[PDB]
Amino acid sequence: NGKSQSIIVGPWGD
Amino acid sequence: RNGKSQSIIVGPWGD
Amino acid sequence: RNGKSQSIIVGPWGD
Amino acid sequence: RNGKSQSIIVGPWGD
Amino acid sequence: GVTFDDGAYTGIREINFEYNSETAIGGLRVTYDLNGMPFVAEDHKSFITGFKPVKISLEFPSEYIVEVSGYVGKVEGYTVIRSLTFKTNKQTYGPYGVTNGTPFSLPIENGLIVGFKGSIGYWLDYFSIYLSL
Amino acid sequence: GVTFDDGAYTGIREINFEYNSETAIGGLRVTYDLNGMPFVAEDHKSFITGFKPVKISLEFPSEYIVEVSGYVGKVEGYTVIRSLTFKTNKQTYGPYGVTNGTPFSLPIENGLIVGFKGSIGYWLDYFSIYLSL
Amino acid sequence: GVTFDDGAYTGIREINFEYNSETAIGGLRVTYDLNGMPFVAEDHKSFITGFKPVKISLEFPSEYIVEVSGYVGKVEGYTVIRSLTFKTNKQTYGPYGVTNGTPFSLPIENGLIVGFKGSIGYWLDYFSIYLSL
Amino acid sequence: GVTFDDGAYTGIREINFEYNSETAIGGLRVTYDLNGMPFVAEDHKSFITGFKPVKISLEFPSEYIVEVSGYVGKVEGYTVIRSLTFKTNKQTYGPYGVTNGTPFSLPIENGLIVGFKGSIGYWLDYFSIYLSL
Ligand SMILES: CC(=O)N[C@H]1[C@@H](Oc2ccc([N+](=O)[O-])cc2)O[C@H](CO)[C@H](O)[C@@H]1O
Ligand SMILES: CC(=O)N[C@H]1[C@@H](Oc2ccc([N+](=O)[O-])cc2)O[C@H](CO)[C@H](O)[C@@H]1O
Ligand SMILES: CC(=O)N[C@H]1[C@@H](Oc2ccc([N+](=O)[O-])cc2)O[C@H](CO)[C@H](O)[C@@H]1O
Ligand SMILES: CC(=O)N[C@H]1[C@@H](Oc2ccc([N+](=O)[O-])cc2)O[C@H](CO)[C@H](O)[C@@H]1O
Repeated sequence: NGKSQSIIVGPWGD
Repeated sequence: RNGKSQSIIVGPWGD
Repeated sequence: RNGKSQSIIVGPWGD
Repeated sequence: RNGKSQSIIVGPWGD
Repeated sequence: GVTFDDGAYTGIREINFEYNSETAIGGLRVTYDLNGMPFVAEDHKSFITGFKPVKISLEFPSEYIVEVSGYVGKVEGYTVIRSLTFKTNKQTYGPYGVTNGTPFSLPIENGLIVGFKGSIGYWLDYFSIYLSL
Repeated sequence: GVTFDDGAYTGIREINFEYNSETAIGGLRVTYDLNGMPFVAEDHKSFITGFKPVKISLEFPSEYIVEVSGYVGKVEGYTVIRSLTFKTNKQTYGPYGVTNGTPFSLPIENGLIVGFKGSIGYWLDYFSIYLSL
Repeated sequence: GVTFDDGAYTGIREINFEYNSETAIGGLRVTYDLNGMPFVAEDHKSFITGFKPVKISLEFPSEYIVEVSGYVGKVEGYTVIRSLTFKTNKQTYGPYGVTNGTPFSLPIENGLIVGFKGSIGYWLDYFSIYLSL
Repeated sequence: GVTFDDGAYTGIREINFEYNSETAIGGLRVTYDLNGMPFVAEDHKSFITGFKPVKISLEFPSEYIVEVSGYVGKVEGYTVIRSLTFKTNKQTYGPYGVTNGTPFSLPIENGLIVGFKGSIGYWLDYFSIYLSL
């Protein structure tokens, strides 16, 4: 799809 | 700038 | 997705 | 090495 | 002409530009996607008028540009973009402008156009494309 | 809590957030850089008040975050971020909040933080970081 | 210890490493994917022996790491990685080593580990991770 | 022709290819940089012989391609790449082959070529380029 992807580093605090 | 491709590197763990 | 890293690839020239 | 995110840009056409 | 640089965004929702069947491409205005919400970028106008506006409304996520092509040539002595064709994964927004001169094309096998930059005077002098995954 | 997702931008200019020396991190508001111009993202408010706001104004281009760290622990029966520390290439914006619980750290050897997402109720429940070159 | 840096690849196929239930993590050897075929990286050896090797064979394409975590502590006065846990989208390769000391974790919401670098003497001194889409 | 796809690496060290001053581009073999060391990719051979080889060795590190251009035209009825020119930040590896037909070009404002893919029969039918920071 036309949505630019990003690198995201997992949540901290959950 | 040079011909070496760059990468994201997440800091070291263990110091 | 899958474990394969993706790359930007600019279309072919020369058909 | 600055805080400005970089982008791949493919040269101009018509110049 | 006057230079411009929209910068990079997360996608493209709409492309509005001018063209003249006898000259070349005129002004250009892009509506990008910025993290899910529309972001209308600056309108880069031609120094003159008398153009035929075209509004390419893309069905953002499912639809995206897979190739940009056109013709480069001289008008009044200036080398400018005279024709443009935007091909998406759904359809082709046929040639607009004068399809004469030197052709050019940026087909994209993998990746997305996420920004435009360039220059515009009476006509689109030139442009560059931001690419990203 | 109420989830939020700022999305991605081209850098960070300012980070404002609340903290309480006896509880944990409160609300959060980030000013990103978007192609050279500041972009103030939505303010993510705490359900309550009584916090001590802190405004970290980075000297965008030269200065950027090289590490985010802090502590995770329980407050009123909820697991939340109790402390935060933002280290840039210029200085360290010392610990804010309660430094008790489980430590976490995201040191960045190469790359930039370009966005935040997470959840906030009475306190910062959790958060994630967008990374990019 | 002796520093190492495998650099970046297109993915991870296998991770071989040593650990000792009384001390810490030892040597490391990763088999990456390089454009659809395996690429065995250099073996980064511990200065000593007496370790228990573990071979994590990922079903490449379909399986990939979503979180790396472990413990950091002192052995003979040296700060080293004493434990490691690799969680994939299919399963968890249980704790290996001594789960005592300061915990650390790199959960990955979106993205892939495409390389490792660090230092190893008697034990894994420290390590960094290459991330990419 | 027969397709090929070298995949992506960290840079380009050498480009060797064939050409015929009366027909078009023939076989191609690229040596990439993979994390500081060379990686000689597979030789993609033409179905025939009678070509003139050209070997472009780049001063790694410092030297890199900033633009690839050439000509596309028909030979024996087939549309193939007839000419190639590689311009780096140091110099231009002048036109090789027949410079007749339709010109094409990929100028790179920012980024690096990190791989090639395409198809080769008697001659180079077409090719694509991997781009990365
Ligand atoms: C001063 C100025 O900005 N001139 C621009 C402007 O130049 C013209 C000036 C006069 C005429 N004319 O027909 O009289 C046409 C273009 O547009 C050109 C193509 O878009 C170039 O951008 C050119 O640099
Ligand atoms: C409904 C709701 O969003 N509640 C949130 C909210 O929950 C609380 C409800 C009551 C008290 N209290 O002290 O009475 C505290 C937190 O805040 C928590 C920590 O930030 C969680 O986000 C929790 O999900
Ligand atoms: C000189 C050297 O490389 N020493 C390394 C090496 O240090 C020693 C630890 C134990 C002995 N010993 O004789 O028992 C010697 C060196 O290993 C450490 C943990 O991996 C560190 O890497 C330390 O830097
Ligand atoms: C079957 C096959 O792969 N044929 C290829 C092959 O076709 C030819 C067959 C015969 C001649 N000939 O001169 O007799 C030339 C090309 O090469 C072409 C250009 O490279 C195309 O790749 C064409 O698809």
